[PDB]
Amino acid sequence: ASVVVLATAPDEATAQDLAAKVLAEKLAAAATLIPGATSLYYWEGKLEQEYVVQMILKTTVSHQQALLEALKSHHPYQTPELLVLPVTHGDTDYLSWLNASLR
Amino acid sequence: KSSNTASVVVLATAPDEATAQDLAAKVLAEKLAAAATLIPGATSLYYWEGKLEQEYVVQMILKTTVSHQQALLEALKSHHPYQTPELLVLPVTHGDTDYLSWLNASLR
Amino acid sequence: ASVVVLATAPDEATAQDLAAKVLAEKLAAAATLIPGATSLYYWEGKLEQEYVVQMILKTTVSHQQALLEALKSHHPYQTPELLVLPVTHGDTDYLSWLNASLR
Repeated sequence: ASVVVLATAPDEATAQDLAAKVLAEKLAAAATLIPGATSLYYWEGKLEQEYVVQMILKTTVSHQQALLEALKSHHPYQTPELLVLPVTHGDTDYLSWLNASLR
Repeated sequence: KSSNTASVVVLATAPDEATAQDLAAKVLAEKLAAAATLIPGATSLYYWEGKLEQEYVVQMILKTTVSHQQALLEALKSHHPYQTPELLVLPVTHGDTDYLSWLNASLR
Repeated sequence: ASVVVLATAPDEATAQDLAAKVLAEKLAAAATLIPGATSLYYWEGKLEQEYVVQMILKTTVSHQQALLEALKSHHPYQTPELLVLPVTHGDTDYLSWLNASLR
């Protein structure tokens, strides 16, 4: 089964580095980067807003744990946003390519 | 961590950054979501009475838990200027445990 | 029930064309186009990076197959990134409208 992983990085340099690392290690098949986003959350009763690059990574269930572990390790921040969403269907050729890319 | 409620992602669109900021700030302050990502500069296409509408929107990605999702959807609906707001819940099947713990802690 | 389809297109014109076609055919209710993204993946041992428009289309489980096939047919690429994610819940009026809009 395939999955989508949502992760954020603090800047473009970091997003590139993260993607390059996990792609080289064959922990993900592909990564989409979307710069120019904003993340909002509370920290110690204050509304914080930070620039982020949204990442959308594609991998398989077999690799999801290892991918999260690698992203967490290489990410500069302590507790980065790392979430896995299930893929229930898709283009047969794409999903095969995704799986083959991690062999 | 046994005390964590399962997490979900909510995809919501807002018509502009003004509204996106307002929606996010309100639901975060009301502890109905833990975090929101805003992605401006998007376009939404859809038909309305035979017309292909093309509107500029902000894509929001909100994080919350399954126990809070309904209250979040209702708050977003109330605060959203539009009558038929695009608000969708996606399941999170796995995540980093520390992040999920923080997500839960933020709502409690 | 409802689903979202995550699809990428190589440019705005193509994303607009794809969305316009599947909306006219009532295979999707709506499409969000997010420009200013890139996609990273390995090809022939080399890290590639290409500009993409990220699409998020909304449809029902009843139409997802026809939607994937239509997107595949109209997409310029041989192996297009087309992925389906499940929607568990959503705005009641929105979901009603989504269902009503389809063929």
